[PDB]
Amino acid sequence: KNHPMLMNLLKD
Amino acid sequence: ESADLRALAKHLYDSYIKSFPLTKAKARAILTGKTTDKSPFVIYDMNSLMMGEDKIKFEVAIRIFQGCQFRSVEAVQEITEYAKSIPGFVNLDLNDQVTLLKYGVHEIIYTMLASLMNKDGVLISEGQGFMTREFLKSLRKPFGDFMEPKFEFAVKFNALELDDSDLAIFIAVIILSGDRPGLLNVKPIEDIQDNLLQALELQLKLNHPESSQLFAKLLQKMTDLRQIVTEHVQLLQVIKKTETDMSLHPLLQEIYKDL
Repeated sequence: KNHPMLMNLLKD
Repeated sequence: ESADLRALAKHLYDSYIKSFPLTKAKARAILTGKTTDKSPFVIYDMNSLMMGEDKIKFEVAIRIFQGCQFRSVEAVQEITEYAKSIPGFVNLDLNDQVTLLKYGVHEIIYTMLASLMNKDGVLISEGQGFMTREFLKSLRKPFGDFMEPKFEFAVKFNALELDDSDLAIFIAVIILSGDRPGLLNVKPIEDIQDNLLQALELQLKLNHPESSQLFAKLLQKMTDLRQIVTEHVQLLQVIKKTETDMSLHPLLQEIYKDL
């Protein structure tokens, strides 16, 4: 479930 | 210490200008047509809509929906960049940083959407457009009530006279919430919120001393937001039943788990 698109908005 | 909170307040106004290109001020200048420096293209019916694009670069009801879905993602990217600049947000359990965004994001959209709104319509497309409230109400049945709820809230909300320095902290407060279902470390989220809340409360008394119980009034609107979001979430689903014509964006439907 863990939403992947958002995590890449946090890393960058 | 109060001058600590004025650091946190001015800090979140720097992030707010840096993370959000169209502020309330720039939007007021536009909406206050007395600043007719460079007016926008009014879209008040289906005919002036087709004339929209040609000029202000971009079925009608589906096409308008897919439009507000294009900006929806460009808001989450600006919100998310703003989320990162709130002290201690990067240091939180990265699984809850997703929960914070997932539940808190539309609430910020509608908050900042009220900036681009007045009694009659909404600044659209970087402030180059101005789509009418009535035109939007007079849309197809499942959509005649998509933006109207937001217009009713924004009118109540903008009467508080909040400015960008105000809104900034209030934005941070909304993001940091313990109420969110499925938070793991509820404890460190509430610790920072109280900081923002304290920061918010002081900022409000300084900038709006001539309105008492304003910090009061604003917080009641924080719960009004969740009703907008919910009702919107569930009305976005009954349309998913009748409109297999639509293909909703990945990022949006990544967060559109209801309840």
